[PDB]
Amino acid sequence: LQFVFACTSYAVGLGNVWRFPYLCQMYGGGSFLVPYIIMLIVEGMPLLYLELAVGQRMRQGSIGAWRTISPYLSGVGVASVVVSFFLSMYYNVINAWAFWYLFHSFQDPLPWSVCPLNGNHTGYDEECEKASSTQYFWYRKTLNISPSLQENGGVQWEPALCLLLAWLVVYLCILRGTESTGKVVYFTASLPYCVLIIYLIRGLTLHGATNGLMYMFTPKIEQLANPKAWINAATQIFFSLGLGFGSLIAFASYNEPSNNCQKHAIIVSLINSFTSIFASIVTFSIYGFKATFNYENCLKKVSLLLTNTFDLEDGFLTASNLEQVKGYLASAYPSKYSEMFPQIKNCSLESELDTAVQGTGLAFIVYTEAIKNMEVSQLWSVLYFFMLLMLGIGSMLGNTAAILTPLTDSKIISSHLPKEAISGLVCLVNCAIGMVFTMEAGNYWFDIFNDYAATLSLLLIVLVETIAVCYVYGLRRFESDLKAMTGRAVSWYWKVMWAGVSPLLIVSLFVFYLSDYILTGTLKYQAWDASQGQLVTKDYPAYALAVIGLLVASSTMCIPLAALGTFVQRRL
Amino acid sequence: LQFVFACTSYAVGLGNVWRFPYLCQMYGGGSFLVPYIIMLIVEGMPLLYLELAVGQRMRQGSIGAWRTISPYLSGVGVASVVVSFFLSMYYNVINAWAFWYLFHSFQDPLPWSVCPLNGNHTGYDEECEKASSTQYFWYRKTLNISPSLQENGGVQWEPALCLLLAWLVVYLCILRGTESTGKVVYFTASLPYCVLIIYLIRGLTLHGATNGLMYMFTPKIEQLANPKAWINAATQIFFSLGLGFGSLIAFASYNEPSNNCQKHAIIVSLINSFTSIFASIVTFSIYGFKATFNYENCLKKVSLLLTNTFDLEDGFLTASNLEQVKGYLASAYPSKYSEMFPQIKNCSLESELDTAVQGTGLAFIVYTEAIKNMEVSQLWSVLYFFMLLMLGIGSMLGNTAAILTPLTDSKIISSHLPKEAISGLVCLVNCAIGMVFTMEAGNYWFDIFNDYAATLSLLLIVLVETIAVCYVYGLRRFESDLKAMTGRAVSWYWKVMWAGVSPLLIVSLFVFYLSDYILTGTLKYQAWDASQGQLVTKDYPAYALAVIGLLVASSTMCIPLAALGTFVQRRL
Amino acid sequence: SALGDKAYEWNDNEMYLFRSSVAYAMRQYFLKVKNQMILFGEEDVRVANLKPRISFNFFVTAPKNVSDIIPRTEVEKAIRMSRSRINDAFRLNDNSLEFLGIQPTLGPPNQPPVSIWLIVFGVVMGVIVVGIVILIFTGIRDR
Amino acid sequence: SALGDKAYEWNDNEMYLFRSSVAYAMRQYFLKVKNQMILFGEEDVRVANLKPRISFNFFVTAPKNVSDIIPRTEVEKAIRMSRSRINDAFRLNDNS
Ligand SMILES: *[C@@H]1O[C@H](CO)[C@@H](O[C@@H]2O[C@H](CO)[C@@H](O)[C@H](O)[C@H]2NC(C)=O)[C@H](O)[C@H]1NC(C)=O
Ligand SMILES: *[C@@H]1O[C@H](CO)[C@@H](O[C@@H]2O[C@H](CO)[C@@H](O)[C@H](O)[C@H]2NC(C)=O)[C@H](O)[C@H]1NC(C)=O
Ligand SMILES: *[C@@H]1O[C@H](CO)[C@@H](O[C@@H]2O[C@H](CO)[C@@H](O)[C@H](O)[C@H]2NC(C)=O)[C@H](O)[C@H]1NC(C)=O
Ligand SMILES: *[C@@H]1O[C@H](CO)[C@@H](O[C@@H]2O[C@H](CO)[C@@H](O)[C@H](O)[C@H]2NC(C)=O)[C@H](O)[C@H]1NC(C)=O
Ligand SMILES: Cc1ccsc1C(=CCCN1CCC[C@@H](C(=O)O)C1)c1sccc1C
Ligand SMILES: Cc1ccsc1C(=CCCN1CCC[C@@H](C(=O)O)C1)c1sccc1C
Ligand SMILES: *[C@@H]1O[C@H](CO)[C@@H](O)[C@H](O)[C@H]1NC(C)=O
Ligand SMILES: *[C@@H]1O[C@H](CO)[C@@H](O)[C@H](O)[C@H]1NC(C)=O
Repeated sequence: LQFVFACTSYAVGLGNVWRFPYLCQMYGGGSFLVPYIIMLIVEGMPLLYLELAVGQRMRQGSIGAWRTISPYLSGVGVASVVVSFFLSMYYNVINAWAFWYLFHSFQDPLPWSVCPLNGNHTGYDEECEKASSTQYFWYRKTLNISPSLQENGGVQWEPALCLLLAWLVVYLCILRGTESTGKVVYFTASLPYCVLIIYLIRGLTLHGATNGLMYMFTPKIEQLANPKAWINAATQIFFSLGLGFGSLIAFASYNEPSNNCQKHAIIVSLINSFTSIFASIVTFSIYGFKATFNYENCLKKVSLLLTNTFDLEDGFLTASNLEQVKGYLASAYPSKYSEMFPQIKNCSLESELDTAVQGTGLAFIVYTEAIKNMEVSQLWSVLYFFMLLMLGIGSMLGNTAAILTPLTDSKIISSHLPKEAISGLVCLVNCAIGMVFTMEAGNYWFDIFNDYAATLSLLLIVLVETIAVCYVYGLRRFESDLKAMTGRAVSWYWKVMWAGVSPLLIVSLFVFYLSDYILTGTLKYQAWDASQGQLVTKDYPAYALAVIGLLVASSTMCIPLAALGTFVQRRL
Repeated sequence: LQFVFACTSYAVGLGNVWRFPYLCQMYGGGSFLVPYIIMLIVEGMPLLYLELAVGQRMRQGSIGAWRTISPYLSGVGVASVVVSFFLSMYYNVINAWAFWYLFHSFQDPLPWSVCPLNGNHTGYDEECEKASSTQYFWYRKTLNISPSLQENGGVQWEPALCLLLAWLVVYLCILRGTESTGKVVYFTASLPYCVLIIYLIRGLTLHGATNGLMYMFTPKIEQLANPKAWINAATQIFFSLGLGFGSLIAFASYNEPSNNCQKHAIIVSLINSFTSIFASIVTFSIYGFKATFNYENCLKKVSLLLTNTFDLEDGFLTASNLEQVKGYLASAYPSKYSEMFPQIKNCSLESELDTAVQGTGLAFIVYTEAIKNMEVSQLWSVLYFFMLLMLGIGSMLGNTAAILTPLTDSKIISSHLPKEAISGLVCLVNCAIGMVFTMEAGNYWFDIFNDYAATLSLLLIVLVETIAVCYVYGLRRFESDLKAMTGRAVSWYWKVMWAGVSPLLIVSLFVFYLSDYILTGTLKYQAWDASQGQLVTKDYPAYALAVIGLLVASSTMCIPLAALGTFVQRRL
Repeated sequence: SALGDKAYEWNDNEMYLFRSSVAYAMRQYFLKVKNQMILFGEEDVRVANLKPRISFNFFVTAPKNVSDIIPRTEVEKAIRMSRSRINDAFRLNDNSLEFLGIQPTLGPPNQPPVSIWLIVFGVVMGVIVVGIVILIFTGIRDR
Repeated sequence: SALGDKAYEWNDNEMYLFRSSVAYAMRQYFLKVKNQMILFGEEDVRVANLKPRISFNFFVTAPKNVSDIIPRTEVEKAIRMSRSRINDAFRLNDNS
């Protein structure tokens, strides 16, 4: 009944709302929706339901599944565990930022609404004129981002201590173990949507919101030419669904081995996509409003400058007749007009819209913008920050449950050490290693850990899994149209993806990625450039390439080690 | 546990919030507080507990109980039923007025906040500078009260309506019969108090609230002399607790025959008294604030008039030095000062405080005054009106349960008549006979049905009940300190208050009341007198005396009818 | 820019009102600062270069002395003192009456006396440490 | 009564400002109604009976003609037109 759907809602997370709109903005909007649809309709369903079926039938952890299939195939679970731990370190920082914003959301008037005055106390800061108040708050007040990645500063005080607080909150939530419930889950699943309706209403009631809708809907041609959109969409959908982390398999193993897993998979994918699209709508409405406001401000400033220079009657020079007045004035006084031309600027609605706010923390600098013109800002600010906090806590609880389980079976070490002590040690170690995201240049490291070449080994893990299934041990001797899968949906046409086209799909865009990597031979990261107020492109240093290469290698080389580890015993 | 208290909280009603503060204001405030307590310890507690015990032990309806004790005591239940009917007819009009106020509480700006302008469109209505906006709204907009009882007009439209809609709501609540519950009672009991906290906070944050508290606490000597305060306090406590209605007994019958009825009685009486005191605090705070504001306006008008007349410097003439400046100006120019002397008024805080707002609808014209100066008036207005509506609905449900029970056993008619038809017929009959309270002078009739010759027979019912208990049937032959009732209340000195002082107390104040009734030979009802804006006393007409005499006689002569009925058996 | 709509047309009477207000401000400055009595008049406020943008230069002289020009700094001080009283006369808000040399600045906003974030984080960290200690103690008690 | 606090002292300069405002109102009335150009001045507004209550009687004459007095009705109409513009000049709210 409705309880099944309310339980299944848990599939929503902090990747659909936090991370999806940022990627949608980054790659043009409309040009990003269709690859998402294709990747969902051809890749998510087969892999998701096949996994779920494997988890249901095997009745045991991923490690034991690898032992059942092949001794050579050992280590995939270890790689998934390492990937999860790597995800967790930089994941918790989002919860830290949410805590920071929630704590600062109690002051009146709210910050990021007015700008600090200059040292003269006669005007506002020039940085606020360049970058809006929200951008100033997110780049200088709460991050103090260094001008370049090469330059680094000392560790800051607020982010470190807030991260510590979030980590102890996570540790308490682990220790209590009061996760099992059946009635509050309705409230936890209903709160996000009902919160989002208010913001959707406010975004739709504001002027110029429709421009964001056309921008995010209408696809382009040049943007679709790039291949990086496809790999980014695949990584996004993999991260949102969570396949390959070893957590699903577990869950599936937990539940009774008689259930229509295909219906569960489709109902999960549909709700995930619908929630992502809804959040994208809500965010892009406010983004379009902000872009329109900036365009209007540009026009107003140009009009004021022209009126002051030429002493034209106020109100006579409008936005519509700008070109005619410009031409007439150029005719009237060509010399001084030509001299002044370089000082004249020109508003560009499209360039402004596609590049107005960018970067990782988009969702932070957009909704706060929407906050600054609420009827009662503090109320909705608190509700939104609490929703973000609870979603992040749930996601953290997950990927933890994911990490702890393989180490739980280590009786050799757990014989003299309680599980609580091991969990605490792991939490403290991860908190300590996550300290690298709290200096004046840690933000670039965070974008590297989240976007650039991040969780790409998930693709190779899925590829290895599917080629292992495609072998003689799959659909030829084992899983060969057996009755054991509830006798329904047995060997249907869905195989044509999970035994057919999907593997190739994995390499079809991988080859494009590696071709572009060697053809361009150059990688650019975004820098704040406070001197102007707009993000710019800079080149990665060599050691960044080295560290990302060893990071991907750490999850890449696992299987070859297991091959030799089994062959040495096989020799004798 | 907590469920017991949540169930016993259904002892709260409109006799604690709507009627108690009105009586408290009517009789000087403090001088009315102390007798209530004396009438709480010695009158309500013993009679209530004795009744409850009798109802528990009898295990049947009140009528059957009277027949079992003696044919001589038959008929008292009929008088109780008639009293309940008469209470219900004039009780539902409160729900009607609450519905009217809630319906009108949806506009913006709210009524009773600004005043309609004159026909010249230049100034305000003279009625407004006579009587404040809330008073004008309650006396002319929603009642259109005639200057005197002799004056009469056609039946109005809006009241009859509100009464019809409320009566159909009551009939639906009867038909559904969804009284049995165990989970919503928490919410229905928490709403009143939690709502009252907000109004207490606002009253404490308003200037001059301390004067109202001092007025309500400090007793007086002149008010204590009259016995009418004592009789009205006795009637108030009887009505609030519900003795003589015959509903408690009926409750007992359903209740399990194992419970400390004394514990129940104390736990209900204490709750009722505490709720009444809390409501009186909340109301009188705002009343004191309003009185202080009126006193300040009185001072300001005189100060402005003097300043304009004598051309004194603004701000120089303060309230502190008013008398000195008055004397100095009288000395300086005695002629024109004496000429304009009749235009001077004296601001008397005490006489303004004791008579600022009076009448039945006090609770309506006070909280609305506290509403018009709130940040979001509509919210708290809706909560307050909904709380009043739900309390009135519960009380009406109790009254309907009381009235319906005797007619249920009439198999002679119910053999071919369903109970729904009888309930509907009773509801329409009561509504039709209560139409008089919706007519232009009907408010006077409502005060008559509430104060003068209203529920006075209740003391007679209590007296005859305790006389019957004091006979051989109590503590001598039946209920003779038996161990059957859990072994408690066995010849305790508690029996004393329901065997000693209280039966004398029933007639102690009766003789005093009837003494002044004939000695004074005068009786006054309050009228609006819109020409000035203050209530004035008028003499009751002859037919009013005739009707109230007939009303009291209708409940009086019931016992002699039973005596005549049983005289034939007595003689033979 | 200031009114948007309902803006009154700028005729000669507005110039007369402006000149009278300027003379009043000069009188106030010369009375409340230098303790002198000067009877300025609207004819002592010379104006020139009127433009449709409502832009014009002006200066002030002695009551009846053409060859006496009040130095600019004292006029600037008088305008600085009486700008608030001048602004509301024409319903302007100091954003549409710039004087090209006099910028307004009065009142540094410094609202936070306690740094609410610090105390809030302090109470939360106290409650979380007491919770974690009581929970670990309960776990140890439960073996 | 209106400002309560921060009320400026009423010196001769305030009276001068009031007279100039009255002359401006009269000029506006005679321009926008009768289509005539009359150059009123602050010396054309005669005042009398000054009181500590800041109360006084006043009237208006021709620009330079002492023996000519403007009828009261036209002055009342001009004040009716320009009361809103007069009020904010002294920060009053039509009640003071
Ligand atoms: C505003 O006016 C035009 C529109 O951009 C710009 O004029 C350009 O000048 C450059 C440099 O010579 C030419 O290459 C372009 O052809 C001109 N027009 C175009 C189409 O850009 C001018 O530079 C702008 N002023 C700015 C940007 O400050
Ligand atoms: C209250 O105000 C009334 C105003 O009438 C005052 O009553 C006056 O009483 C004095 C004698 O005490 C008479 O000489 C006046 O004729 C009365 N006033 C009139 C009618 O002008 C009185 O001063 C005030 N106090 C009381 C107790 O009434
Ligand atoms: C008008 O202002 C000028 C400037 O001050 C006055 O001329 C000065 O007269 C004084 C003596 O009265 C001389 O010492 C100065 O040399 C003159 N000019 C300067 C440089 O101040 C003039 O007196 C004032 N009055 C009149 C009627 O012209
Ligand atoms: C000044 O005002 C007076 C009166 O307004 C003017 O006298 C008018 O003309 C002759 C002079 O005797 C009178 O018969 C009229 O009755 C006067 N008119 C009115 C309405 O009274 C006088 O002409 C004016 N002088 C100047 C220079 O304007
Ligand atoms: C989809 C699904 C179906 C049955 S479970 C389940 C969840 C996996 C993805 C959720 N997260 C996985 C990690 C990222 C996280 C986020 O970005 O927020 C979302 C899991 S795995 C263990 C518990 C739960 C609810
Ligand atoms: C006190 C008590 C103890 C057990 S019951 C009970 C109630 C009697 C008085 C309540 N009302 C009686 C009529 C007036 C009404 C009001 O002025 O609001 C209050 C009853 S009697 C039938 C149901 C209930 C809850
Ligand atoms: C502010 O800094 C100094 C102090 O007034 C000043 O010289 C400089 O011109 C000002 N520049 C600004 C507006 O930042
Ligand atoms: C208001 O109008 C009434 C009705 O015509 C009239 O009697 C009264 O004189 C008027 N009052 C004024 C003009 O204020």
